[PDB]
Amino acid sequence: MPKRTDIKSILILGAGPIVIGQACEFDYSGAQACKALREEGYRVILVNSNPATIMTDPEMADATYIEPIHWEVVRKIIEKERPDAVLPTMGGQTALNCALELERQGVLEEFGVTMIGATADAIDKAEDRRRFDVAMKKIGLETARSGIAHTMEEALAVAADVGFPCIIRPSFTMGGSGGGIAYNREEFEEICARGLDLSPTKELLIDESLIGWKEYEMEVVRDKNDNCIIVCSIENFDAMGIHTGDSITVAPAQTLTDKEYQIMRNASMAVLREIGVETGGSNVQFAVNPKNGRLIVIEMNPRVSRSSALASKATGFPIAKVAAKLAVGYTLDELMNDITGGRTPASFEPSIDYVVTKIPRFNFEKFAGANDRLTTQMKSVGEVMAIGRTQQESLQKALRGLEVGATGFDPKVSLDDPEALTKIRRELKDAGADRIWYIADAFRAGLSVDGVFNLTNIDRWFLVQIEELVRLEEKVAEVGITGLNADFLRQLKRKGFADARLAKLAGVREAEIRKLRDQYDLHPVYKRVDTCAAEFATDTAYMYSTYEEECEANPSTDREKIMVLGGGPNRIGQGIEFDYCCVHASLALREDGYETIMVNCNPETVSTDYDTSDRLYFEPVTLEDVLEIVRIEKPKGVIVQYGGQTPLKLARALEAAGVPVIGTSPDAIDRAEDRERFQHAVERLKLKQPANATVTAIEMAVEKAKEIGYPLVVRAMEIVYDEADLRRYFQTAVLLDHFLDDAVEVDVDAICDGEMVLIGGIMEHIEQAGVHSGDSACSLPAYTLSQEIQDVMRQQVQKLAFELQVRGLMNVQFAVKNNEVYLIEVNPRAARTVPFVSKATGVPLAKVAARVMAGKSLAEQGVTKEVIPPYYSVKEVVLPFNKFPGVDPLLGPEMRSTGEVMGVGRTFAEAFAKAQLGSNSTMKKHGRALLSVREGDKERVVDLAAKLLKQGFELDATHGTAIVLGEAGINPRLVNKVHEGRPHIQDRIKNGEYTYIINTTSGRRAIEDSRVIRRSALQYKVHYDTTLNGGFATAMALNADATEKVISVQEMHAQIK
Amino acid sequence: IKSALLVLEDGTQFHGRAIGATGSAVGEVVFNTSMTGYQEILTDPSYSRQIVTLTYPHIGNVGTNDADEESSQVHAQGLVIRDLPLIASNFRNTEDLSSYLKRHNIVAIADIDTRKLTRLLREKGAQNGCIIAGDNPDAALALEKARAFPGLNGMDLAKEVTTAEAYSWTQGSWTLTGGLPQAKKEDELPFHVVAYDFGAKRNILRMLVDRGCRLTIVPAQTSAEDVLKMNPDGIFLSNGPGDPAPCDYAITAIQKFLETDIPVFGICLGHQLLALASGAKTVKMKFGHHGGNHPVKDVEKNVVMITAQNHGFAVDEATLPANLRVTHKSLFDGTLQGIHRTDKPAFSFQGHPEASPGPHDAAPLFDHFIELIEQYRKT
Ligand SMILES: Nc1ncnc2c1ncn2[C@@H]1O[C@H](COP(=O)(O)OP(=O)(O)O)[C@@H](O)[C@H]1O
Ligand SMILES: Nc1ncnc2c1ncn2[C@@H]1O[C@H](COP(=O)(O)OP(=O)(O)O)[C@@H](O)[C@H]1O
Ligand SMILES: NC(=O)CC[C@H](N)C(=O)O
Ligand SMILES: NC(=O)CC[C@H](N)C(=O)O
Ligand SMILES: CC[N+](CC)(CC)CC
Ligand SMILES: NCCC[C@H](N)C(=O)O
Ligand SMILES: [Cl-]
Ligand SMILES: [Cl-]
Ligand SMILES: [Cl-]
Ligand SMILES: [Cl-]
Ligand SMILES: [Cl-]
Ligand SMILES: [Cl-]
Ligand SMILES: [Cl-]
Ligand SMILES: [K+]
Ligand SMILES: [K+]
Ligand SMILES: [K+]
Ligand SMILES: [K+]
Ligand SMILES: [K+]
Ligand SMILES: [K+]
Ligand SMILES: [K+]
Ligand SMILES: [Mn+2]
Ligand SMILES: [Mn+2]
Ligand SMILES: [Mn+2]
Ligand SMILES: [Mn+2]
Repeated sequence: MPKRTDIKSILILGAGPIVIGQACEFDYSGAQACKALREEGYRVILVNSNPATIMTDPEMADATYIEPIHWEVVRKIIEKERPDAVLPTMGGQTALNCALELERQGVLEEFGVTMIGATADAIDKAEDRRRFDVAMKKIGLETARSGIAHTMEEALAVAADVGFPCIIRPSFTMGGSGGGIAYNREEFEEICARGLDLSPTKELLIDESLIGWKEYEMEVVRDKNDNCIIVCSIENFDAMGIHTGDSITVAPAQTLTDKEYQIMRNASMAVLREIGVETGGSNVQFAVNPKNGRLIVIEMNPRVSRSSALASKATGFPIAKVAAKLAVGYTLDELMNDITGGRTPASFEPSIDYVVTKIPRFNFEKFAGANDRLTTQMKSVGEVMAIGRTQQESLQKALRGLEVGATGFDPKVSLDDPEALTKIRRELKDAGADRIWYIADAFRAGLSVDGVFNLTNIDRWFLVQIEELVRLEEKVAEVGITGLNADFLRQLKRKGFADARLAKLAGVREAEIRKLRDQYDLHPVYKRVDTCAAEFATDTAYMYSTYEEECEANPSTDREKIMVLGGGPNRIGQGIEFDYCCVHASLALREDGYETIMVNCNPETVSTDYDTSDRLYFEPVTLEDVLEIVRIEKPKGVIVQYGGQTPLKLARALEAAGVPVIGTSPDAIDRAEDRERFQHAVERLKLKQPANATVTAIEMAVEKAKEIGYPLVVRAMEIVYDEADLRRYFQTAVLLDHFLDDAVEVDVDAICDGEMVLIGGIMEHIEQAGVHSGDSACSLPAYTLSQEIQDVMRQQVQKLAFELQVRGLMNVQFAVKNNEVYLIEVNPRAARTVPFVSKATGVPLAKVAARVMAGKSLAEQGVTKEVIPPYYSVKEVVLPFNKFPGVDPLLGPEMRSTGEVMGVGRTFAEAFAKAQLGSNSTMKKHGRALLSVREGDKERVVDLAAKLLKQGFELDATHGTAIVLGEAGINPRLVNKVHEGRPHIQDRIKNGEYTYIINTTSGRRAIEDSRVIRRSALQYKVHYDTTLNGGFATAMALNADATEKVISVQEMHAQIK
Repeated sequence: IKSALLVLEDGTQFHGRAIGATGSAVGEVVFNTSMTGYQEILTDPSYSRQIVTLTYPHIGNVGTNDADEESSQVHAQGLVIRDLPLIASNFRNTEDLSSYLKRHNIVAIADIDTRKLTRLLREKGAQNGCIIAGDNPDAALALEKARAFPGLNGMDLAKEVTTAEAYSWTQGSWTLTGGLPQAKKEDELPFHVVAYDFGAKRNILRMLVDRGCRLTIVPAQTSAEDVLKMNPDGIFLSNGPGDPAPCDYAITAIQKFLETDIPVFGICLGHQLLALASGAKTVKMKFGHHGGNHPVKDVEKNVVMITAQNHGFAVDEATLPANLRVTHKSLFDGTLQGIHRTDKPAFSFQGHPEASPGPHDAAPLFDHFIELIEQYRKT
């Protein structure tokens, strides 16, 4: 019952790099599991390739491994650390799968490592779809009609029995990875092939469609004494057929009677018991036929999840924390409920006096040719959460915290468009990421609730509320600001209406609506999350805004407050990296004695965990929301630089409205951000910048272009090669810039206190300029750049720090061409590389800079010298192309990566190898390599082929490339391009002839025609490089062994002079 | 405009909208944390003279239906909620909440800060209040009624809800598939139990039938004598409203039964009674136990149950005779939850093993009762 004496140490398996379907939720959880076991006197060991995690912070565990999440690598960690046990439930699918490999491979036996939390058998019973379904039969629960398939022939037989549309779900995957809905044999085939090969057990479960039934989820927790609680119930707004991760969802369940709810609850418990989870959490999913309440079990996830994280945030009950303790012997009765100050046990079922709404965040615009319809395979990249006293309020708040520019139900379609109803109809019937908005528009257009129900399958309980908000909006447009009397305004505010939305409808500035509320004494009150619906007092300040009577904010008078603005939902280019920064600002300043206040609404991160700050306002990061909090807190300062774009874009307005923004001023930021302003600064300082112009018309371009010279960077960024190439753009299609061809891109992170400049880290990217820094692998220290060249950069950054008056963090991007340093851009705020630099350099840049912003000089901190670690640190990214097959998996000036990994080695090659393997690369040290490069790479490709031949690779080459090789004495086996004959490249890729592919291209046309090589390599899991630099890096890594040695972060850090 | 107002004894006012019948309502105000089961809650007799406040904001999402009636009528004096949904959305729904309330002539108010209300109740304790729904509700007058309210302490409400005449009950539990079963014949039910109606919930009955019990429901004031004359396999003491203490007739009978070897099991009030009858004292709670997420530990087995609560009074364990053993305890506050007599086949539980609404976690409680009965039928 109490803690376990047989277990002294514990290995916790991290989730790895951020990917669609497996995100920030795992850092929140992993961090919680570390925290919980460390509080209990346990030795904490963990592995996480993702450096941008709070869970990999050195002080969070005893032995922290930022190494590739590979069984062989872990094995080396086991060996070395000798863990008594291993906890595999805190790191998504990656941890479950790793744990089972290690089992399978006998590593657990070898080292007497005990599996805690969930057993290998429990895990399999849940993950093996065949096994799960049999399990249901055993406990008398119902599942839809389905069939297993291990082959395509097996699969069609199943498709024939269940009929179309059918749902496909691979075993051993989650987030809908590898699955989908098939409407015809064609889509059946494509999805089945993808699922078959992506499944770790090569099996698919194919089911009859329950499309449109209601979708529910329950978060369950169980202890060794068999005590069992339901932590949260969740009702999906989007019906069965749209993955829960890509659906709008609410807590608690809303349309089930108590009798149904108990059936569901009981089933949930039976599932856990049957599967075999006795010491921890699990999520159970169901489908309910709205017509007769028929309950169908769908699946269960034997670990923490994106729902468990949302559940924790929603209820205030910290699932992961509790589950960790429970894996070491604790029981629920013995654990205390955190937010009720421990006066109540953890053995209870939370009760919420409010409505929690989650809305997925998408990035379809980044992947233009991708199918943008929502399905069973997740496609969202982040999520927003909001709390309201009513569903309406909860929903609009969430819409306004989405960071999509919405202020609520903003219209997508105009009322005077004759085909408006057709577009609306299509959007409702076959949902895209904008459905929510189309729903309101249908009501604006006269469609009835029933009409909408019929098309969407969205419960009328929700539909009616949206319809009501529309009618209210109609009224505001009619009465104007004049009709906005105190009573009506209050009513609208209580429904969630944003001032901006009201201003728009009424035809006034939002500021005028805001002023109007003050007039009427209409400000929101803040209520607290307490897990028990106010039954018990709380000593925690976890709040949400609402238009009610009593306020529970009760802001201290006693202290000095610093507010930290988060970035809202994650999106591409706006990741966990900013959240790490935010967290760091709060942890540092609090430790420093300041009272910290976090403003954020992302349910997946550590920033929204109540232990992270003194006060947490779980709110939309908007001007309105923030202003109301400042109004009552009167903090000393507000940090706007750490949360990414979101807060950044509010700085000027905040300052204008009287907010004490500390650190680099909003004008300074804008000075940098401003193309005009900037180009001036660069000259003033006499720094080099690419040739640029600002054209309005085409023909002004051609000219100006002729003048700047091609290639040109057209700021949806493209690189136009020639004149003919520009119209091409122009048409299909303003900043014009000279593209720096064959240039080395560099990222420099620094701190400026007005007194000095601290160089955080100089990072040399592997991919050249033209490949977004966010998608580039990079090295620290620089692996090819000269001390001399770097000293130049160093000085150039210092010059810019002072000039812009940076106070805190800054990032500067350079390009080195022909031993000459050019300025790409200055980002006077925290950049996404910070956590990487912090980890490589052991210096907590976000903490230092926070202090600096708050008033402690660098001098004052004892942070004056630049740190060059003894080892090499390499960062590599993970790209979501596999989630959008129709997209060309090719690098470019636009960022598309979701996450990152870190590799540490004694040599760049070792570090690069570790980065590569951690990024899930399928590269091998044998086989055949395919070389198909462009002109500009032909010469340089010779050396690359030499290398590969030297590593034992055989070579294949496309015509032109073979020509040049041949001319240098290397004779690759020639391969035909698809138009050339058979077999061609695609047949070879498909047929497994290659273990490695190097394919570089240039030109819109060229790219377009070579697409098959890249799509093919991706589809068939062949490691590929789209840049010669990447090639060379990969070639070097071949001489390294990523499994040879391991090192802890602590060890890394101690090794520093 | 359909105004409603709620005023507490201390003058605290709550202005909102009328969702039920036009009129006034007065009673002791309570808050129930239950997210589902409002109907069951409404119709539970234990709520007699109480103004029920629900913490979960949206109340009436699934409308209403007859199977979800825990009694012949709505016993709550009033209903206080934050939000009345625009529609009821559930296949089991036979009537939206507003209509149903109006139908049962219940004064109800929505649109008020229920969480403010809850915290007041928690910190200062139970308070009487009044709701006025209608044209220009007079707050002074609501204050007046709320002040005039006599209070539930010392009030015997059991005699108020009890059945005039005694009846038989032979119907079991509802099923998704079958719904509410037809009433069974008597030669089907193996045992015969006499249940004292102190404001009994339909569920406990059904749950008794379920376990082979044919029931004879007798008026609250039934004498032991005419009871002992029915040759009862067992004797059941139902849940019910108000102070148990002022129930002399019950304590007397029960004491008589306890001179016997007939098995006795009581729930909620029954439980209190049984304790009083055994020489135990009852106390009025600051705010009570009203929710469906209450952790209760079975001290014997060291296990926890999630349970349905609904009581404003409790048994002081520090006054427990030595013949009464502590079987269960609340994990929330340490309050007494179950007792067994060391000398007789008598046990009782504070919470609601029958649930409806709520977790099924304490159902096994019925079992021990049945065991005892089988055993009694042995000797
Ligand atoms: N029979 C079905 N008909 C329609 N949609 C279904 C069916 N079974 C599952 N789904 C949908 O598929 C999604 C993914 O299925 P699930 O079993 O949860 O897999 P994963 O483990 O990948 O998350 C669900 O969230 C649900 O909307
Ligand atoms: N003049 C240029 N020459 C070459 N590459 C460039 C040039 N300008 C930008 N790039 C490339 O495009 C990427 C994005 O450019 P940047 O100005 O930093 O845009 P963002 O606002 O997205 O950071 C850079 O990281 C670099 O790879
Ligand atoms: N809102 C607050 O300041 C909390 C006060 C107090 N502990 C309560 O639970 O009511
Ligand atoms: N450099 C390249 O990628 C060559 C083009 C390509 N192989 C084609 O089929 O057109
Ligand atoms: C979802 C994460 N992966 C499977 C567990 C695929 C990227 C890691 C290999
Ligand atoms: N750092 C980007 C990922 C590298 C990928 N293999 C490519 O070269 O396209
Ligand atoms: Cl592995
Ligand atoms: Cl997966
Ligand atoms: Cl059906
Ligand atoms: Cl796609
Ligand atoms: Cl009005
Ligand atoms: Cl950045
Ligand atoms: Cl109110
Ligand atoms: K062990
Ligand atoms: K599963
Ligand atoms: K089945
Ligand atoms: K769904
Ligand atoms: K789920
Ligand atoms: K680059
Ligand atoms: K009100
Ligand atoms: Mn799953
Ligand atoms: Mn799922
Ligand atoms: Mn940039
Ligand atoms: Mn930028």
